[PDB]
Amino acid sequence: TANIDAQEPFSVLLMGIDTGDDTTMVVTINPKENKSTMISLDRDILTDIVGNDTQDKLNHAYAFGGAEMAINTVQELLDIPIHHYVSINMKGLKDLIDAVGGIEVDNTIGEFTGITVPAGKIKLDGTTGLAYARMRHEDPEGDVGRQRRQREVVEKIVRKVMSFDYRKILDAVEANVKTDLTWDDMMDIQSKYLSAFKTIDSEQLQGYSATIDDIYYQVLDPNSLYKTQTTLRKQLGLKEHASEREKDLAFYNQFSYAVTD
Repeated sequence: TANIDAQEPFSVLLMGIDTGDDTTMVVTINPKENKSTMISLDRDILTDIVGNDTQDKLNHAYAFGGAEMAINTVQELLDIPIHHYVSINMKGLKDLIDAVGGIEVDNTIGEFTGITVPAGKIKLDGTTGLAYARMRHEDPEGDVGRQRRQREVVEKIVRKVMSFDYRKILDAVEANVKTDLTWDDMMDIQSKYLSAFKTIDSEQLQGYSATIDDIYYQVLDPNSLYKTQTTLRKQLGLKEHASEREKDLAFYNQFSYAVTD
């Protein structure tokens, strides 16, 4: 329902699915405040799986009902509307990095796992780009680290894709990307939301370690959850939803007995 033509603030869920026998993110574009907020969603987060009538870790949303179930589940978790979505393969993500001429990042680690990514300020291609985005071992932070690195990659990509260009040649990633976002929608963004990318901010979801049936889950702090929800909601020109605070708390209370902190 977001009117892109009127440069109305909108949101989008970016997913990185590995189709070869995952990563879920949310971005809010708010030109009225010249900023975009990325939001990494941990796969172990415990929530209601909208449509499955159960509560599982967010990760299984897509795995059970594809794109639809994931979009809905996230829409309930963040208490915000997901106007658009995008599914990218590992082959498409690799071609998107090469189609833009690569991207520069600051590798504060320096792993090397059949691909090696150098340390310090270096340029990344499609190949060494996937490794940098996917890695949860050589990082003394795991999830949080990998998540931070995935957001850095997408931030650099978006920054480049919007750095005045290629857009047509980029299509070499179409055969490996799904989206309800049209070409016209893109042209509207690359001429009316340029300011919205002047500053790309981040947001972390505070949670706790937990376990139910010998499975590791993460129970989000309800009060940190509400704050996050209200934040995103305002990014989208929406008002506070105090009613959601009572819901976040209720959910947390029925699962706090599993927290291991």
